[PDB]
Amino acid sequence: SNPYARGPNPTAASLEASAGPFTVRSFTVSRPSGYGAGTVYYPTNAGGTVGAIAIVPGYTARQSSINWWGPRLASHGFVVITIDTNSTLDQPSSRSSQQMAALRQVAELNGTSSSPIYGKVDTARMGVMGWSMGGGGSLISAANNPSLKACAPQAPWASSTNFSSVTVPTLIFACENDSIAPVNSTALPIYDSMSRNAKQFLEICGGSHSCANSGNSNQALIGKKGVAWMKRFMDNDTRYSTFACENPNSTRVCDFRTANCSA
Ligand SMILES: [Cl-]
Repeated sequence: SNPYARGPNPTAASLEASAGPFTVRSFTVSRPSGYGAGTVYYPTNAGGTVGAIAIVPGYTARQSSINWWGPRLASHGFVVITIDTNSTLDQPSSRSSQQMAALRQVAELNGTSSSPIYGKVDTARMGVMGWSMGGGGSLISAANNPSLKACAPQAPWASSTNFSSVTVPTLIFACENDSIAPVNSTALPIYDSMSRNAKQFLEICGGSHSCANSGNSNQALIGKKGVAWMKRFMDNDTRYSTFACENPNSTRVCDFRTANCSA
């Protein structure tokens, strides 16, 4: 019996819906430590400690670009911190540092009796997500910190595509028509570089660079996949093996690839 399993048995429908089982609240971090600003989203009623995920935007972008993930993930049983970077013009390595600073601060607040998330986090179970350079920053975080349980960047941008050292389970969301971080020269070579992990490549048909951002038209699919990946790998929750590993057989997806990921 898995000590990290939370919530009811999943269905496609429950994972495609606006929200999972748990009530979500949020708060602004009053004194961000090592990054620009943060919002923490958390379940009030998960039934046990949950893992933490830190989410970073792209170059020029702010929390609004990626924060639809906050309630979506938190409602399925995660503490989620969405950040602004110290500068909108921070590069990937800096973004990685800031992402891990955010995780650190979540751990601090877990141990702070006045915090809404006092005692709600399992600080041994953490994941990383982010858009574009924030996606590159997530992969750098995974490479440098292999104790992370999951990595799920979207439209990742990085000046080097070789992430062959990564042992963290990694789901790459790619946007087919991305002109900023082109699938063929960024997301795909990243994906292909990783031979040591569970990994997945999901390309959204016709997607611009912002295809997985807040307000996108594919929240059912993208949120199903993001939540299933985090549940399978952050919580070791094999109820989610099929959702995490399966080809979703969607006309919204124009390329699907996965490895070391059994349904
Ligand atoms: Cl970017």
